[PDB]
Amino acid sequence: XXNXXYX
Ligand SMILES: *[C@@H]1O[C@H](CO)[C@@H](O)[C@H](O)[C@H]1O[C@H]1C[C@](C)(N)[C@H](O)[C@H](C)O1
Ligand SMILES: [Zn+2]
Repeated sequence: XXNXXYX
């Protein structure tokens, strides 16, 4: 990944 969140 590499992006973040949270969903
Ligand atoms: C998510 O990123 C922030 C910014 O670098 C960190 O401070 C944080 O500790 C990090 O969360 C960890 C723990 C978690 C939420 N269980 C996940 O594994 C994420 C990817 O990494
Ligand atoms: Zn991931």
